[PDB]
Amino acid sequence: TLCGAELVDALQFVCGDRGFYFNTGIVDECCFRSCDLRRLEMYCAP
Amino acid sequence: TLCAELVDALQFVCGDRGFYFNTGIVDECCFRSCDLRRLEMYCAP
Amino acid sequence: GAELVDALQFVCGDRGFYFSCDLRRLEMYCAP
Amino acid sequence: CGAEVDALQFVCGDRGFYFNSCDLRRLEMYCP
Amino acid sequence: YPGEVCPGMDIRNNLTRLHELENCSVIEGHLQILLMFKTRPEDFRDLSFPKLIMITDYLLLFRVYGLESLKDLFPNLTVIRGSRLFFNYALVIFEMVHLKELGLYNLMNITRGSVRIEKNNELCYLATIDWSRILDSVEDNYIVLNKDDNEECGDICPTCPATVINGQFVERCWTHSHCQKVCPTICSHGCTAEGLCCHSECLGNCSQPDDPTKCVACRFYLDGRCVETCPPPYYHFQDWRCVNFSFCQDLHHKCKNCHQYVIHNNKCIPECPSGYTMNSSNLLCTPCLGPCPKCHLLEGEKTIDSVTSAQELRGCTVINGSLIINIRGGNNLAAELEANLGLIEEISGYLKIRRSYALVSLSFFRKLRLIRGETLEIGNYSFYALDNQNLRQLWDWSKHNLTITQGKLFFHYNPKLCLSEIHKMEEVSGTKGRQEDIALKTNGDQASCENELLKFSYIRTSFDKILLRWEPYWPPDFRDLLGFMLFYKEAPYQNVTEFSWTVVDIDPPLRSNQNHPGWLMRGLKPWTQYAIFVKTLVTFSYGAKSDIIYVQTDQILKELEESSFRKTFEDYLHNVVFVPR
Amino acid sequence: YPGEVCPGMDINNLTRLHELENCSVIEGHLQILLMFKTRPEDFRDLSFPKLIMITDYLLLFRVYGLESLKDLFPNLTVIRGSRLFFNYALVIFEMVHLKELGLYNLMNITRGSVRIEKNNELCYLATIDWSRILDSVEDNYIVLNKDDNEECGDICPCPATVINGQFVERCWTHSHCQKVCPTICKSHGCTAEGLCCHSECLGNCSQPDDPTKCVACRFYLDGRCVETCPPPYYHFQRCVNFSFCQDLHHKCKCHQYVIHNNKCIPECPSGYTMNSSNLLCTPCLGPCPKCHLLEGEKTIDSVTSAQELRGCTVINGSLIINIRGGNNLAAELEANLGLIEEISGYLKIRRSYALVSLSFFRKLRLIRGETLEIGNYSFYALDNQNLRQLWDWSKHNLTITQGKLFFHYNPKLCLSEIHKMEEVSGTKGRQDIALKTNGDQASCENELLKFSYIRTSFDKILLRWEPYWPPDFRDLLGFMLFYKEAPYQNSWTVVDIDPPLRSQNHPGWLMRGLKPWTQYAIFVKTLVTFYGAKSDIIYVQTDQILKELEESSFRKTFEDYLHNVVFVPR
Repeated sequence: TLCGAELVDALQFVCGDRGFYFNTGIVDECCFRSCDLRRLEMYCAP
Repeated sequence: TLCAELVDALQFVCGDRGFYFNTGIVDECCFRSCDLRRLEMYCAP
Repeated sequence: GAELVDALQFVCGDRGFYFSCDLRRLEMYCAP
Repeated sequence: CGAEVDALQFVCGDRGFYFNSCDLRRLEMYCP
Repeated sequence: YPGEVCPGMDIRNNLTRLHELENCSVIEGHLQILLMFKTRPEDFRDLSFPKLIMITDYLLLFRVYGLESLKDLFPNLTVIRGSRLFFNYALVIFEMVHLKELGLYNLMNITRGSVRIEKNNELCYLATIDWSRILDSVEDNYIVLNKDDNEECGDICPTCPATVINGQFVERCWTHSHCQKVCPTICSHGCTAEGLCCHSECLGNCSQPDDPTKCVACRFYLDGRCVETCPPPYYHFQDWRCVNFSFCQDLHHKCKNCHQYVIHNNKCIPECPSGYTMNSSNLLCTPCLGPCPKCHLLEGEKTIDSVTSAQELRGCTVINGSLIINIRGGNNLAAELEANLGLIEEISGYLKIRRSYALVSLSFFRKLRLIRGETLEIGNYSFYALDNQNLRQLWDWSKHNLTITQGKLFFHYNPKLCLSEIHKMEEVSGTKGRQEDIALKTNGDQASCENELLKFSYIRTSFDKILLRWEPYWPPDFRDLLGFMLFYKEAPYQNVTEFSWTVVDIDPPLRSNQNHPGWLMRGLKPWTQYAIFVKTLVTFSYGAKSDIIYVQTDQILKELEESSFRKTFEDYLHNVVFVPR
Repeated sequence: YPGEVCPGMDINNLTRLHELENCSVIEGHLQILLMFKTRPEDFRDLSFPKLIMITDYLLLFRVYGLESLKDLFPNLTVIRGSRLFFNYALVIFEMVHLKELGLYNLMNITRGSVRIEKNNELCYLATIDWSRILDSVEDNYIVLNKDDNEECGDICPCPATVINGQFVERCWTHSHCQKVCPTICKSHGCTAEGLCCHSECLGNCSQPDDPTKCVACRFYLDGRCVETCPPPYYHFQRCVNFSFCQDLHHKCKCHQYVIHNNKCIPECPSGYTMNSSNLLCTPCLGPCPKCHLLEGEKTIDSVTSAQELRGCTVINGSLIINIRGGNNLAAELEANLGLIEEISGYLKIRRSYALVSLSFFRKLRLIRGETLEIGNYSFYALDNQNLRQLWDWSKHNLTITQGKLFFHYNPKLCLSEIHKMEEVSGTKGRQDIALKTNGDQASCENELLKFSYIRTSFDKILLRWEPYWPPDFRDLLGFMLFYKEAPYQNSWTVVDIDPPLRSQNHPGWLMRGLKPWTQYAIFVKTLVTFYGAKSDIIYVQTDQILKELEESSFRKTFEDYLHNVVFVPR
């Protein structure tokens, strides 16, 4: 489970130098339920 | 509603006539309402 | 104690009195 | 207070003790 | 015995009824004198029944308006066995108006039951009776609302043994001229004026020591003396006397021309036990093939509020109705329930628990196999639980095998019942997924069970403190674990009960993507033993405790609400600022 | 204004922030987020001093190297708060190296609160007084920062005010402090010499007593600020002319735009319809309430969630009031979702800690119930600790077509008000209501205990009230009196009193320990075994324990048992 400050760290590890994306969320998909690297790379910039 | 009060009521009704011996008298008088018609029946014949 | 008897004056008033400290226990000493 | 470091004395002991609310974690990271 | 044997009688309004006791010695029943309102002490000055030695079930006096002392009516009534009680009581005296002296100075033992002398307006001389030398458990007796509530009498104390039952030495007396015979422990058999103990097969009082024939009371009774076991040609009867000559035949023929009678195991009993039948000739039970369990319920229900309600089901195996266990008062009734209603295996109806304050376990149903739902509870329930403060266990579910054929269960306001025990039955009882039940907030809210195990890891004790350290525990959400709390009790004796017991809080450790969250516990006296364990505090939409480990030296709930707010904004912020491609 | 008008923006790379260079006002919101590669040498020489005004809110989160905002925002003066971020207009969250805030020129935030939490170096926090910035301070939450187990000293460079009776100096940075202007101009803005500019101005200004020399103002047309825009210029969120609203409408034809009440608003209000000739909205005889909900669901956890239903009248879905934190959100909830007469779905109230009433549904006629909660409930309640009253049933009419009510744990909600629902709503019987968790800590005993005698003395008082007896007099365990030296008619001292003995021995108590010539507020309330009555609070001037309940129940049981056995009918 990636919750709270852990989720930011995990998305930073996954994003690298790509950066995040902009323009019922990330908490439910990764805090309440198990999440993997296969569905956390889709929050990064294309 | 007669609920010690029941003893005084039964004595005031029966008096020297006395009581009888071979749900009950509480649920019939303490919970519900009772009159002289259903309380005198406890006195001895 | 004497602090209770004189205090009892404010309970009986002018009617007088004579020989958990609830009022019902204090009404025992009164005019009669 | 003061030397009553005795908790630090017992926790550190031979490991080492120097001065570069209370909780063991504060004293554990307090002090080679 | 100076007299014959009496049936139990109820003495009603007029005093002409009480004269039947004149030629009586044994009342193998109960004695009730009741509701004689138009009487004065002048009617009781010269009315005495001195030849009463034996009462077997219970003595109750109620609303006598003339009696002020029992020293004349029953001067040497020596024992009340307690075969049949009166709502867990063997001696009840209630609302005696002009009674002030209890009398009964010669009463020796009550083998089974308690005593309730309550709401007696003029009664005193009560604090001078040591009930430990009369009955077994004083903690079950209830004397309350007597004259001692407001004004204390001046006890004569005529000058008699004194023992520390209260906080200090006090003399124990009955009347203005009598007191309690506290026989030394060398003799239940009892001792006479010179101190010589009585025969082993007797209790209370004896004329000449070491003689079965010289006894008035005795723990069975042969025709002439009292013996440990009735002789071969005499069977037991009414748990007190040995009669064989024509008794079981005469009662059996009298009943036919009520309780039938039979002979079994050298003991005359009203009905053959389970699985036994009547050969109609010898009056002996014989083992009979074909399952023949014992009990019809005329009302269709039975509220087990006391022992006498449970005793009506003694030897019962099948109930043709519903049981409503409705015990009140907090008295430890667990021992007596199993003896009476423990052989019950099959119930034809629902089983209900309401306001059972005392009950801590329902295991007294030692052989409860099947709860048939025929004649079910209105509401479609076949097992119930409401307002049971001290219920923390239902069954030892590693061994018991229960079956339910009908509707579901209800559970409300069981503050000490862990939800693990409740949920465990649904898998084992056999009612999975067949509903047409449970209140989470009111089950175990006072004695919250911690499901997980928090094993210790390190122990470092010293001359004035101790060092503890346990393995980390983190829920699925690390933010859920609010913190820790540590308990000690410094109990000298091992095997201390679960949650003195001082509470003190500890903050969680940082995760560091672990540090042992133990505590530098201080303030222990240099030698004494200590008992400690740690437990987690968490928020819920889980929870662990350490076993009670033993070692010797060498309105405020807004914080939970505040924590939920802290999670809500951080959750809200993450949901908005992170968007998938 | 030294720049143009900007929309809101979210800024990974720091170089994206360059768009603020030619900016003066952002009518949206400013979010700067998630620069995980920057370091303080990328913030030494980046300044945007021409940013005048932020309308909605400013949020900075996970920025590495932004130790101070002095360079970035030295002239940001007002963050009005048209659109909030979970009840907050200023949020700074998990800034790693931020230690000094730096925006000394910020003066007012018209609507909102401030959230600064989990910032591991910020320390210049106890030296900013928010009463001069916000209308309320009990709603703000600054909780976890550097100064939770440490103090940097707060080296002031300045006016001082009281925290709890002790004066402390208020400062922003090492070289600046807060401008606590005197009350002569409450919000217009005192200058260096103490003079105040025109009333139609907020915070800061150049030449006193002039509408034109201001920079921030409470509307604004052209180089001056006025109370209401001139007739040729309609209002905006700004004072815009006919060009702006038509330009936006043609650009979208994405929000349409309509001229209404001299105010260019996006969509026509309820009961008003648009004709393509002109953008003025005219009243329509045909009824036409407004709110489509995706997935038929909307959880009102904050003002922002409530604000999306502003002017809403019919909800085409379900509402889940889930307010958390204990903040009084009643007024904003009414102002946002108080016009929704009709709700097409189910209404639910879970874990609403602060909610004392649901009266903010001031116009709520018809809960339809086409879609229902599990268990088929159309009105639900759980863990509402401070909920003590639903709609004022004396004058409020509600209709529920289908579904049943539910009430699990409302410790301050009376059962009488719960039962009063079934009569008015129309659901005479459909049930779900836990009788021992609603009003368990409430004093809503319906019966009345009228006082009868009052006798006051120099140090004592005498009270006597009319006797009360339940249908079974043995249920009256006793009495409980409460007094407290109340300062005005607008905790209590609990005592225990034994019940009177029947015969009337007018029950009462003799007051003791009172100080002379001071007023007291009192009432007596019964305790019973399960009714209940209380005395209406009168004012007069001085001219583990639950075992006892079990003992009383046991005492009734045996006395009841004895009568059932010894009294037999003929």
